[PDB]
Amino acid sequence: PTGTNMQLKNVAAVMVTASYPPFARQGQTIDVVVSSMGNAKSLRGGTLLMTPLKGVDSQVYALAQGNILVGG
Amino acid sequence: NYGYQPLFEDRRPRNIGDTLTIVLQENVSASKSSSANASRDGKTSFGFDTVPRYLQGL
Repeated sequence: PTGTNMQLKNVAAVMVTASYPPFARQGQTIDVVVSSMGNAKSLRGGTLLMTPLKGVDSQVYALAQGNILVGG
Repeated sequence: NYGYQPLFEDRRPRNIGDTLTIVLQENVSASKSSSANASRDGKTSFGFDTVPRYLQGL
C-alpha cells in the first residue's frame, strides 16, 4: 500500500557504467563499474540486482547482475 | 528507432510533433481620460440719484 513509511538500511541506489567492446556478440561478458548515488555509506559486500544497460539511443544492450568487490 | 537523447538536459520540444504546455496568463488593462472648461462673466452698472443744477443739462 501507498502512504506508509519505509525505512531501509541494506538498500542503496547505484548507477552502473560499462564499455561496449567492438564486434560484440550476444552471450559475451564485460566488466561493469558500480557507483553509489544519494547518501549511502559503503557498498562493502553488496549484491547488484538486474539492471538494463542502455546507450544514447535509449535501447538496451546488456543486462548486469553480480557481486560488488570493494578493496576496503 | 530514436535519435540521440541527452540525460541531464531538460525536456524540450526539438522536432515536429513534440508537445509543449502553455499557461494562458494574459492580463491587459488600459484607460484614458481628458477634460476642458472655460467661463467668463461680467457686470457693469452706473446710477445717478440726485442731479445738481449745474449738471442738470448733462
